[PDB]
Amino acid sequence: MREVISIHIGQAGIQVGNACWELYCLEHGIQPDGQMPDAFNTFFSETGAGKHVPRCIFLDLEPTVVDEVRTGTYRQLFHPEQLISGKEDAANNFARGHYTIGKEIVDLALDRIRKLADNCTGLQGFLVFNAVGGGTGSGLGSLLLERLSVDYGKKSKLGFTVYPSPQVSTAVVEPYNSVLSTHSLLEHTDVAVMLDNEAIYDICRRSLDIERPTYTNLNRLIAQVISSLTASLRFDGALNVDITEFQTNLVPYPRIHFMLSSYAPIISAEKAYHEQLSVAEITNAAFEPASMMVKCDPRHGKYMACCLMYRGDVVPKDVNASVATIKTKRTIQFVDWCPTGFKCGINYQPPTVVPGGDLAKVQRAVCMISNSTAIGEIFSRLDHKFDLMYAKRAFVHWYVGEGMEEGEFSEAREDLAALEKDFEEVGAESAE
Amino acid sequence: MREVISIHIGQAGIQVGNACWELYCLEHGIQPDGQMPSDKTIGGGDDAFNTFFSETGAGKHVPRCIFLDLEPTVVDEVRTGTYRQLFHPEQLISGKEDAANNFARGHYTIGKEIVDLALDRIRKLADNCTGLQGFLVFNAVGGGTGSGLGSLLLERLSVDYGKKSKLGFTVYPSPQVSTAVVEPYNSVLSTHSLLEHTDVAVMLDNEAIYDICRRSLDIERPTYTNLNRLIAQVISSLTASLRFDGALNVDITEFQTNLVPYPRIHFMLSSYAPIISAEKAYHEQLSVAEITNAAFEPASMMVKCDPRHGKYMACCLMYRGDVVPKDVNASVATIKTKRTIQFVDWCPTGFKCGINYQPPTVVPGGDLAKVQRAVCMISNSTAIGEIFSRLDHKFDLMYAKRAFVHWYVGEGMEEGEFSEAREDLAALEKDFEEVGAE
Amino acid sequence: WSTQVFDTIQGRLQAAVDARDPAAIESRLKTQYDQYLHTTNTKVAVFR
Amino acid sequence: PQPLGGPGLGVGFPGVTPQRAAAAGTAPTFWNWQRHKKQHVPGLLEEVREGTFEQAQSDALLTSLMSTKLNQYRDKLRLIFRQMDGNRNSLIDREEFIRGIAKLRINVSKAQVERLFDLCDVDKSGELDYEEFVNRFEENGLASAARNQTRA
Amino acid sequence: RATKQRYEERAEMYDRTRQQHEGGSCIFGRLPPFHE
Amino acid sequence: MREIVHIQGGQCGNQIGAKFWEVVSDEHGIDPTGTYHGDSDLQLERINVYFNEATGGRYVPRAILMDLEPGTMDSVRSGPYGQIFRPDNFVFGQTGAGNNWAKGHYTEGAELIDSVLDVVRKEAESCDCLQGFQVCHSLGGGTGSGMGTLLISKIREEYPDRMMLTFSVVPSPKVSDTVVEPYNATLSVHQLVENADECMVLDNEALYDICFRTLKLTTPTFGDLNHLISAVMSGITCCLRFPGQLNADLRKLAVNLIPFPRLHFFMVGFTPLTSRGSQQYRALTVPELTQQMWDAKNMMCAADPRHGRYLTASALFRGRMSTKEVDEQMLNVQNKNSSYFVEWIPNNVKSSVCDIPPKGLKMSATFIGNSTAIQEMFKRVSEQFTAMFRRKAFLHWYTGEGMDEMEFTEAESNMNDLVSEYQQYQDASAEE
Ligand SMILES: Nc1nc2c(ncn2[C@@H]2O[C@H](COP(=O)(O)OP(=O)(O)OP(=O)(O)O)[C@@H](O)[C@H]2O)c(=O)[nH]1
Ligand SMILES: Nc1nc2c(ncn2[C@@H]2O[C@H](COP(=O)(O)OP(=O)(O)OP(=O)(O)O)[C@@H](O)[C@H]2O)c(=O)[nH]1
Ligand SMILES: Nc1nc2c(ncn2[C@@H]2O[C@H](COP(=O)(O)OP(=O)(O)O)[C@@H](O)[C@H]2O)c(=O)[nH]1
Ligand SMILES: [Mg+2]
Ligand SMILES: [Mg+2]
Repeated sequence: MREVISIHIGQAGIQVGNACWELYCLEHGIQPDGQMPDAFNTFFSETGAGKHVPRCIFLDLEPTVVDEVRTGTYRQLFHPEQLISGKEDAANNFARGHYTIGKEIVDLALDRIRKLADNCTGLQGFLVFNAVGGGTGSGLGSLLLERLSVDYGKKSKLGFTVYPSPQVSTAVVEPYNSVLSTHSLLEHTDVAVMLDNEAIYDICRRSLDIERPTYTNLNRLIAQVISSLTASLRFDGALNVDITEFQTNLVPYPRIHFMLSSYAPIISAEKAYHEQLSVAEITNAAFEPASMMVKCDPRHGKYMACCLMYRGDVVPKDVNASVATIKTKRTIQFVDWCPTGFKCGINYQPPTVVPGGDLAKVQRAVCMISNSTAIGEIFSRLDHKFDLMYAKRAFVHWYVGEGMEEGEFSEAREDLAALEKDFEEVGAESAE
Repeated sequence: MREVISIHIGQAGIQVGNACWELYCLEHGIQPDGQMPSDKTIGGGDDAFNTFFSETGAGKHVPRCIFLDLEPTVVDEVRTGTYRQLFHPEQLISGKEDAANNFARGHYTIGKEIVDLALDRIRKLADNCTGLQGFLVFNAVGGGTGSGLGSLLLERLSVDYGKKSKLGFTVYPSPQVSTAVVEPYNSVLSTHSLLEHTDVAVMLDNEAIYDICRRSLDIERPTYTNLNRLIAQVISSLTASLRFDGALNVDITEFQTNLVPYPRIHFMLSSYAPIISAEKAYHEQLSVAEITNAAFEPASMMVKCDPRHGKYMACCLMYRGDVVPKDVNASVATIKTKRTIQFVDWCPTGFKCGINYQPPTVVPGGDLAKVQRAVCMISNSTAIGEIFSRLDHKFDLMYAKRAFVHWYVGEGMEEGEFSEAREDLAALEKDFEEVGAE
Repeated sequence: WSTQVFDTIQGRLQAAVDARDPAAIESRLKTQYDQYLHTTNTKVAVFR
Repeated sequence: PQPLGGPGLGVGFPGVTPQRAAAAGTAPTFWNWQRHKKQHVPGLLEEVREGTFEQAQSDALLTSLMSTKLNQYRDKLRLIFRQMDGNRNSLIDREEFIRGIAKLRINVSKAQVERLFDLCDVDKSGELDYEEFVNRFEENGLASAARNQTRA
Repeated sequence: RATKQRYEERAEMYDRTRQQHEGGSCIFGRLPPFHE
Repeated sequence: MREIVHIQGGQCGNQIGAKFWEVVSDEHGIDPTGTYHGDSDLQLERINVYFNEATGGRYVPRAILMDLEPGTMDSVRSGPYGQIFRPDNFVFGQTGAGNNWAKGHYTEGAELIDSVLDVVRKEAESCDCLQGFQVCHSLGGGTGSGMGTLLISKIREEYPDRMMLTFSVVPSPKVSDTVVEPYNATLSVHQLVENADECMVLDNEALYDICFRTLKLTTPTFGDLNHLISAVMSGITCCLRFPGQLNADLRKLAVNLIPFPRLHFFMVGFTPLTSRGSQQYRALTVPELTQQMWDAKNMMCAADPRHGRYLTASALFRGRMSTKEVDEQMLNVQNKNSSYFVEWIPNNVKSSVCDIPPKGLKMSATFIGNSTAIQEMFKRVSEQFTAMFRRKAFLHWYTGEGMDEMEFTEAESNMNDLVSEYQQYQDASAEE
C-alpha cells in the first residue's frame, strides 16, 4: 500500500501539523477521537481497533507547543509515544538545534521513525514541515534530514519550509538560520517548496477579505496546499500524480529543486455565489501573482516545470484549454528547453471545507506547484540580509559557542551563491 | 492430576506469596472467603483449581502452600489480612525468634527445630496430592531465614522426595542497592546449598525490578507490594499450562528438560514482556513481534546482568492468550537474525514455545493493565557469571579482614566452611566460563 | 554528437556564466525584487 | 455430480468449509467467554451502608488506594487534577470525578464514588478545589491513616 | 471446549479484522497487530 | 473389506489425528453422537476400513489413543467428534515424556507399551484383514517420537507382513519449537528406517507458507494446519473406500514409490487448495490440478523439490474425470523438465483415479513424492545433532534413563548413511 510518513518539526511545523491533520481527518471522515463512524462490531470497536493512527511525528525541543496537542481537541488521534518533546528549545539558534541539544533528541526521534517504517508495508516518501527561521526548524530539521539520508535510500524527501518574508519578520537572527538551513535542503532534500508568510497574509487580506488574520487562518490554507499535492495517492481520479511522478517532472536538474505554490479558488463565502468558477478562469487566477504563497513576481523569472493538480469535477477537456490559454500569454514566460511544460492531475474528490474555516465550498480547485527561476529572486534578498549582518559578524558568538565554527557561515553562503549562479545558468536561453 | 506445592521461606518468600496467591485466587474465581461462586451450568472445574487448591468438603478451597518463617511479625499480617480465612491455620508456620541475617542460626541453631515441623506439613500436603509435579521454593538469599532455613529445607526435600524437580525463585543480592550489610556473607553460603539441590533456579534482583517499574509502569516510587505483584505474574505464567489447556503445553518437567544443558548450570533469568500501566494503556494492542522484542530487551529483564556480554545457552517463551503459533515463529525468526542477541555455538536451535489459551488476569487496583497477550521468558545464559562474580568480589574484600565472622562462628557454624562455600562459588564461576567459551 | 553540439553549447554557456560575476547578479536581483516590493507596497495589488 | 450428498455436519474440505465442525459452530458464540466475574477490591462495598465499620474500612481503603495511585510521580497529583478537570475550569465536578476514577480503572461503584466526592467536598460547594483534592490525597494524610485507625 | 473454542473464534475474528481495506491508508495506520 | 488401524501419539499426533476423525466421520456421514445421518449410499459402502459396527447403527473409529500425559485426552474428548471414540482406547499415562526420547522409549514407555499393545491387538484381531497400521505422531516430541517409535518396533515384530504409514512431523530448519528436537529426531529416524514401511514427512513451516499464501489466511491458528494434514490422510485412501477406474491401496503405493528398502521417505502434497474468496475465480480443470500439484510451494515438507531429482512420484486423482487427460498430463510433466526426474526409472509418476470426489468439490488429487531432495531436511537435522553431541550438551537428560552415549553414535551412523544413500541414487546414471 502506498503511504507517506510526515515529520513536523518546530513551532511552525506542528501548528501546520494541527491544521493539516484537521483537514486530513475530515477528508476521510475520521472523527477527532480516531475512530471512523453484530458480534464483530462489538469486537471491532473495543477489543480490536478501527482506530486510525497518523503516520506523523510531532517533535519540538520546546514542550509548550507539543503539550497543546497532548491537551487539545486531538489528544486521542496521536499516540503519546508519537509526539516528542524536549527540555530546552533550540532558541533561534542553528548551532543548538544541530550540534548541542538537537543531538540528544535526534537519536530518540529516529527510533520512532523506525517504528513507523516497520508499521508500513511499502514506503514512498517523507514529508518535512519546518520553519527555516527558527532554531528547531533549521537545526533539528537539518540534523534529521542528514540522518534520514543515511539510513534510508531510494525514499524521497519532500520539504515544505516556511521561508522568511522579505519585509516583515518575527525574529532578528532570521537571515542566519535560513542561510545555514538552505545548505542542508540543497544537499539532503529531494523536493523543497518555498512558503512565505507575507504572501499568505495578502491572500487572506485581499481574496478572502479578512482584515486581521492570525496563524490559525494562515495554516488552514497551507494545509489545503499540502493536502492537495498528496491527494492523488489517497483518492482516485482520471489522471494520477504520485509522489514519484512529482519528482520526475519538476526537477530538470538535481540541484534545482525549489518550487512555488498556488491555490486558485480563494473565495470567501459571500463572494462565492457571484463568482463564476470554471476551469478556464481559476487557472488564470492560479498564475496570478496575488494568489501565490511566495512573495515573488513570477514574471521576473521564467517557469521551468509546472504541475497543475485539480480537485472536484474537472474534465480533461478544459484543463488542456487552460494549458493553451496560459502558454499563449506574453506575461507567463516559459524557458525554451521545456516545450511540454505542464503536468495535469485530476482528482475526483471536491475540496473539503474546515467547519468554521474561512474558505467556501467550491467544486473546482487548482494546486499549482511550479519550478521557476524566480526562486533566485527570493534567495538574493535573503542573501543581502545575510551579507550585511555577517560583515559586522554580529550574532556569531551564539553560534560559535554552541558547537559551530566560523567556517560553516562562509561554507553555507558559498553554496547559496552557487545556487544564485545555478538559476542564472539553467534559465539561460538559446536563440537562433 | 497435575498439582504442585509452593513453599515460601522467609520474609521475602511470604511477602511474594501474599501477592502470588492473590493472583491465584483471582484466576480461579476463589473469593477471599475461600468459596467459589456458582457460574453458569458446569458440573465441575476440577482440573482448573486442583493444581493450587484442594477441594475440601463443600465449596471450600485451601491452598497447597507452606508459609514458614522464624519471625511471627510477617506471618501474622497474613493471619489478620484480607485472606485470614483462605489458609489452613497450621500451614502458616511461625517461630519465636528470627534468624536475624545469620546463616548460622537458620541452618544450625534455631532452624533445626522448626524444620521438623515443616516436613510434617509437607508430608501431609504430599499425601493429599495424587500426582505431585514439583516443589516451587520461594526464598531470600540475602536473609538469615531464607538462606538458612531454605538450605536446611531443600536438603531434607532432596533426601525424602527424590528426583522431584525443585524450581527455585530466589531473591538475590543486588550490585548497587541492598538493604543489609552481611548479605554477601549469606549469599555465598547458600550458593553451595542451592547448587546441587534445586534443579531449576530463577534469579530475581530487586534493583532490576526497580528499573522495570520505573520505565514500564512509569512509577519511580514503588513499594515491595508493587514489586511482588509482577513477580506473581512471572510464576503464574510459568505454570499457566498446568492450569489451562493450550496449543503447546509446557509442564515443569518440560522446563528442566529444555532449559538446562548440564547439571551444575541451572541459574536462569526472567522477563515479562507487556508491562503497561493502567492509565497509559488506553486502547493499546501490541504485536507479537513487539512483545517478543520487548521480552529480549536487556532493560526489561528481571535480574541485573546484561545479556549482551553472555551467550544464551537455552531459552523458552511462555505465551498466553490470543496468540497464534505462526507469528511466534515469525517473532523468533527475526530474533535469530538480530545480531545484538547471541546464541552459543553448540545450541543452534534453542527455543521452546508455550502457548496457553487463558489471557492474563489483573488484580483490582494493580499497576498492570488488562492485556490479551503476554510473554514470560526465562532463559539460561552465561551472563549469570557476571552476577556470581559480582558478590564474589564483595565477599572477598570482607572475609580478608574477617569482619562479621564472630557472629557466624559463635552459632555452631565452623570457620572452615566459609572457604568451602567460596571454593564452590569459584568452581561455579569456572564452570560458566568454559561452557560458554567457543 | 557530444563534441559537435553539446560540448560547444556548454562551452558557450559556461563561458558566458563565468563572464558574469556573481555580485552583478545579486545587485540586479535585489533591485528587481525591491522594485516589486515597492510596487506592492505603494499600490493596491499587482495584477499580471 | 455429488454422490456424497449434502454438506454434512463436521469439517469438510480445505477451502470449502471452515475448520470448525458444522455440528459445533457457525455462530460467534464464545468470543467473549470470561468464565469469571470481575473481582473487586476485597475491602470495598457496592452499596453505601453508612455508619458501619465495614463502610469505614471501605472508605479508608479506597482513599489509601487513591493516594498510592496518585502519589507515584513527583507531580502526579497535579497532573491527575489537570487530566480530571476536563472542562478547563480549575474545579472538578461529579461527572468529571467519576470519569477520572474510571480512567484510574479502580472498580468502584457509583454510590461509593459519590460518597467519596461528598467527603472530599469539605466546603459543601458542590465542587472540589485543588486544596480539598490534595488534602484528601496526601501521601500520608489522615484519610489514609484511617486505614490503620480501625477501632474508632 | 469453551477455552479452545474461544481461542479459535478469536483467531478467526483476528483474521476477519485484518484483510480490511480502509481506503485512507496513505496517511493512516490501523494498529501494529493489524499491520503485522 | 480391508481395514486400516489408526494410532495417534503424543500431544502432536492427538490433535492432528483428531482433525482426521473430524473429516472422515463427516465425509462418511457420522454425526457427533455416533449414528448415521448422511443421505448417500456410497458413504455406507466401505465404512469398515475406518469404522467398526455397534448396536443402533453407531460407528466407532479404529483408533488407539496414546499419550503419556492425560491433559490431551481431556482436550480430545471435549471437542466435537470427541465422543465417538471408545474410552477403552483412551490409554493414558500420568507422568509425561516431556520432550525426552529416553523417557518415552525406555522408562515411561515400557511401563505403558504393555497396556497399549493390548488395545492394538484387540483392534487387529477384531477386523477381517489388516491393510496396514497408520500412525500420526511427531519426531521432535517426546511421546510421539519416544514411545511412538517404540510401538512401531513392537507392532512390526508381531505383524511383519502388513503395511505401515507414518504421518510424522519433522522439525523446521528456520525455527524450532523445542531445543532438544535434533536429539529426538535423530534417535527416532534410526528406529524408524528399519521398522516403518513407508513414511510421509510433514513440516509446520511448510504448512505455514501454505496457509498464508494459498488459503489467504493472515493469522492461521494451530488447528488449520491439522485440517490440511487431515485432508491428505483422508486423501491417501480414496481408492480403498470408494470405487474408481484405477485402484491404489497402501501396498500399491508402496511398490510404485520405494525402489529400495531404505528409501521410504516421502514429501506429500495436496492439489485443490484455493482461498474462500477465490472459489469462483479459480477455474478447476485437470491441467489446473496438475500444475498446482508439481509446484514446489505446495509441498507439505520443508525440503525444496527442485534441489533434488524425483525418484518416483504418485498422484491420487478423485472425481468423475478423464483418464486420457491425466495420462497426457503425466507424460507432459515428465517430459517438460526431465532434469528433475531420475533417468534410470522410466514412468516415474503413478496415477490412480477414484470416480467419487470429496465433499464440495468435483475434482481433487493427492501427491506423494519420493524425492532425493528430502536429504536436505535430514542434513539440517544432522548438523544440529553433531554440533550438540560433540560437547555433550543436554545429554544428562538422556543417559539418566539408561541410554548410553554409544546409542547416539549409531543414531548418526544410519542418519548420515541415509543422506549418503540418497545422494548416490541422485548421482547415479543409467550406466554405472
Ligand atoms: N505559516 C505559519 N508560520 C509560522 C507559524 N508559527 C511560526 N511560524 C513561522 O516561524 C517563524 C519563527 O520561528 P519558529 O518556527 O517559531 O522557531 P521554532 O520552531 O520555535 O524554533 P526555536 O525557536 O528554536 O524553538 C516565523 O517567522 C513564522 O514564519 C504558524 O503557525 N503558521
Ligand atoms: N522482591 C522482594 N524482595 C524482598 C521482599 N521482602 C524482603 N525482600 C528481600 O529480603 C531481603 C532482606 O532479608 P529478609 O528476606 O527480609 O530476611 P528473612 O528471610 O526474613 O531472614 P530473617 O530476617 O533473619 O528472618 C532484602 O534484601 C530484600 O531484597 C519483597 O517483598 N519483595
Ligand atoms: N501440524 C501440527 N503440529 C503440531 C500439533 N501439535 C503439536 N505440533 C508440533 O509438535 C511439536 C511439539 O510436539 P510435542 O508436544 O512435544 O509432542 P509430544 O512430546 O509427543 O507430546 C511442535 O513442533 C509442534 O509444532 C498439531 O496439532 N498440528
Ligand atoms: Mg519554539
Ligand atoms: Mg526475617
